[PDB]
Amino acid sequence: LDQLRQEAEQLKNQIRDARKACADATLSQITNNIDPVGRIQMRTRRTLRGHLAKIYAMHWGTDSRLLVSASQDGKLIIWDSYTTNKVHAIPLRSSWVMTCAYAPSGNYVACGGLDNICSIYNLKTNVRVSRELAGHTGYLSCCRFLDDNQIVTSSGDTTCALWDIETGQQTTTFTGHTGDVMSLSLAPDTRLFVSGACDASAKLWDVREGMCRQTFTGHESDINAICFFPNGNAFATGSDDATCRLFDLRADQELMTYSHDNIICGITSVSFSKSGRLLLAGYDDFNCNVWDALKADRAGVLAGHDNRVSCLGVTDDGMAVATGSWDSFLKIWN
Amino acid sequence: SIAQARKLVEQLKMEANIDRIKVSKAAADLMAYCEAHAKEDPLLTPVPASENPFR
Amino acid sequence: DKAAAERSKEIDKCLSREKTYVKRLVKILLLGADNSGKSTFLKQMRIGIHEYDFEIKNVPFKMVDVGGQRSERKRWFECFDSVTSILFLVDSSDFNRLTESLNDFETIVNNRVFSNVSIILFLNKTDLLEEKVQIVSIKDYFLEFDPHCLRDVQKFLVECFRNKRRDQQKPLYHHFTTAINTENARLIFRDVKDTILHDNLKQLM
Amino acid sequence: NFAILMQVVPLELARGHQVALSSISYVGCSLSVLCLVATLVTFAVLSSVSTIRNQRYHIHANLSFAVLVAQVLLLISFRLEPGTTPCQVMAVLLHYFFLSAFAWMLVEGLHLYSMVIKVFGSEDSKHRYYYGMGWGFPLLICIISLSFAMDSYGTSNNCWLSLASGAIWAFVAPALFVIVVNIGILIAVTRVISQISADNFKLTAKAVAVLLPILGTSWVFGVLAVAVVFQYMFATLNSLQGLFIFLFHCLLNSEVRAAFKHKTKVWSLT
Repeated sequence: LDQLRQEAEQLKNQIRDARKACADATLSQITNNIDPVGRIQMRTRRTLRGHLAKIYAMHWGTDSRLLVSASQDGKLIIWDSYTTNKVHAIPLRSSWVMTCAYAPSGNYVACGGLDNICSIYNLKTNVRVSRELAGHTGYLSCCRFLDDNQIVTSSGDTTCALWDIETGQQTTTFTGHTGDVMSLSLAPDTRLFVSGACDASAKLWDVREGMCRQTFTGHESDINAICFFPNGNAFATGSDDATCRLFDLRADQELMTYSHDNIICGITSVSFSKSGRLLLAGYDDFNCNVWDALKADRAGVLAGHDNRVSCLGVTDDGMAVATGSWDSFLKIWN
Repeated sequence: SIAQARKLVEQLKMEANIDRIKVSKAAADLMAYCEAHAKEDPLLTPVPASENPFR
Repeated sequence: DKAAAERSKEIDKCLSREKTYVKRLVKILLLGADNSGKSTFLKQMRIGIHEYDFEIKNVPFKMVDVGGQRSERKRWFECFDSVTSILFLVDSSDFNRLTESLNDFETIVNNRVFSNVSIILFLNKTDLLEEKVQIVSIKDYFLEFDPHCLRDVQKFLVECFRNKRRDQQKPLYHHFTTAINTENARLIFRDVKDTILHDNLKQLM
Repeated sequence: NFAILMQVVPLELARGHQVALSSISYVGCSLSVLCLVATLVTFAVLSSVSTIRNQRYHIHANLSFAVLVAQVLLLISFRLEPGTTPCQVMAVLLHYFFLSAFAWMLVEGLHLYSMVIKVFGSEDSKHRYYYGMGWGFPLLICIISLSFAMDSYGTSNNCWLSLASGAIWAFVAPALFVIVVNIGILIAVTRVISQISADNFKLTAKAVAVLLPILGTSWVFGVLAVAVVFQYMFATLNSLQGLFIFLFHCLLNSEVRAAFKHKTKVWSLT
C-alpha cells in the first residue's frame, strides 16, 4: 500500500508535464487583436414575479419560450416569457428544493433538493409525479434531462448517476468526484457530461461508460456552477474564488481565468451565449457580469437584483438571458 | 482501501495516455466557432426590433 | 388565448393566498442528539428531515428537524437560513457527553450563514442531574469549574454554552425543562416573540 | 397663524406678537411642505427594493402626502380673502386633509402596536383597512360635518372653521382621540423598549423622539391655550412637522439609506 501510494504520485507528474508539453501559447496571446466585444448595454425586457421565497433553480426549455423555476416556497412555477403568464404551479411532497430541470420534449420536469429523492413530474396529462427516484445518500444538487428517457443527477455523495424512468433504478452510477458534486451540465451532442464538486476540480465523464476520462482542476474553492460552450469543446466553471475560467478538452488545461480585482463575491451560475462570444455569469454581489469568451474582457453589466443571483440561463434560440435571484424575482434580459 | 488505491492508479493510467492536439489548434478552433456564428447571435449584435419577442 | 390568462389569475390567487400564511409562519430548526429525547419532547408539542407543523395561541410554527443530517457544505445551511430561531437540546445528566455537545454548538451558532437567527438553548433531563449534583462533581470532568451545589452546577453549564458563542447580534436564551413539562411550548412562544420584536425594532428606529 | 387649528377658546393676542406667531407659522409650514417634497420622491425612486416596498412605507408616504398638501393648502388659505365664497370653497379641503393627516397618524399608531406588543402577525398585509380608515373615515366625518353645519366653514375671522357652533369640535375632537391613543400606544411602547434598555440610556429618548412626528403627540400643546405660552409651542412643534418626517424617516433611517446606497451602485454600473 505504501509503495502504491508513492507510485500514484509520479504518474500525475508526467501528466502534469503533458499539459506543458502540449501547451503552445496563452489564449490571451492567441487573441490579442480580435475585434473588441463592445459595450453590451442590455436592459430588462421582462420581470416575472409570484414566487413566495428565494429562488435557487431556473432552467429554460428547448422551445425557447417556457422556463421553469424552483424556490424555498416548495413550489415549481412554469412561466411563459413572451406573455408573462403562469402555466403551472407544482406543489412538492417536500419543501426544500435545490435544482430544477426541463425536458426537451416538454412532458416532464425534474425537481430535487435536501430530500434524497428528486421527483420526475409528469407535465402532459394538473401535474403529478411520474416517478420518484430510489434515492441517494445525500441531497440532489443539479438535475438534467439527458433525453426523455434518461436522467443524470448530482448529489451530495460525490456521486453522479444516469437514471431511467422505465426501470426506476439508476442504470449506470458514477463515482470518483471527491467532495460534493454541486454542478452538472450536458453537451449539445448528448454523449458527454461533466460535473463540479467541492474538491476544487471538475471531471469529464462519458455517458456510455461509468468512468471519468479527464479531470480539470485549479480552482481555489468549491465549484458552484458549470456550463458548456455551444460546441462540445469547452467549459466555464464558476467557483467561490471569484474566478471563472475556460477549459478545453484536447488541451486538458485552462485557457484563461476570468477575474477582476473588485470582484471578490464569488459565482453562483454561469452560461454562454449562443455565438459563444459572451460568458454570462452571476455573482453573489447581486450582479451579473458578462464577459468576452473569446477574450477576457469584462464587458457587459446586468444589474437590478436586490439579493443574490443564484440561477442563470440562456435560451437555446439565444435571444434572451434569464436570471433568478433570492429576491423571489426572475427577470428576463435581452 | 487497497482496491481504491488500485483504482486511482488505474484511473491515472487511463488518463496517462490521453491523446491531445496542439493547444493553439484547439484555441484557434474556438475562434472559428465564435466568428462563424457572430452574425446570427441575437444577443451580441443588437436584435432587430421587428422580430424580437421581448422588444 | 384566454385560458392562458385565466390560468395565471387562478394560479396567482393561490400564491397570494399562501403569502399570508408563509409570511406569518415561524420556522424553528431543531438540533440535538439521541440522548436529548427529541421523541419525548416532540409529543408534548403534538399536544433525513421531518416537518412538524403545530400551533399554540393562534400562531403557527415549524419544527424543521435535521435528524443527524448535519452537513458541512455551506450550501446546505442556506436551505435553513429562513428560520428565525434554533432550538438546541443537550442532555444535562450526560456529563461525559458534554464535550461533544460543546463542540457541536460552535459549528452552528458561529457559522456566518445561520447568523441573524436566535438560539433557544434547552437543557432537558433537568431532574436527572438533580441527583448527580452533589454526587458526581462536574468539576471532576470540567476542571475549569463548590462542586456539590446545584445552583453553581446548574449555572455553570449555561456559562459554558453562552461563552462558547463568538462575537452578539441576537440574544441567547436558556430554559431548564423536563421532557414532559407543559410549559415547554410557552417558553418558545415567549422567546420567539422577543426575537421578532428585536428585528422589528431595528426596522422601526 | 397655524395655531388657529386647535383654538377652542376665543382669546385675543397682541397684534405685535401676532406677527411673531404668524412668522413662525409661515416659515414653519413652508419648510414642512418643501422638506416633505423630497420625502415623496425619494420613496418613489427608492421603491425598486424590498426594504422600501412594505406595508408601512405606504403609511409614511400617504401620511407625508396628506400633510404635504394640507400644509401647502394652508398657506394659500391665510392670504385668501376671509369670508368670501372661495374661502368657503377651499376651507373644506383643510378640514378633510388634516383629518386625513391625523387618520394616518393613527394608522401609523395602530401599526406600531401590531409590531411591538402584538409582534406575531406584524407582517400580514392589512391594506384593506389602512387605506379605509386612512381616507374613508375622514370622508365619513366631513360629509356629516358639511351637512350639519356647512355654513360653519369660514363665516369667521379666518377661513379655518370658527369656534362657535362647535364646528371646531369636528376637527379638534377627532384630533384628541388620535392624540389619546397615540399617547397610550407611546407609553406602552416606551415601557417595552425601556425594559430592554438595561445596563449593558439615550436610546429610550431617541425611540420616543422619532415617534413624535408619526404619532402626532406634539398637538397636545395646541388645545392647552385656555395659555398663550402653549400657542408658541404649537407653532414650532407641528408647524415644522415635514422637517421631522424628513430627518427621522427619510434622511436618517438606515433602511432608506441602505436602499439609496444600493441604487447608486446600479445607476453607476449601467
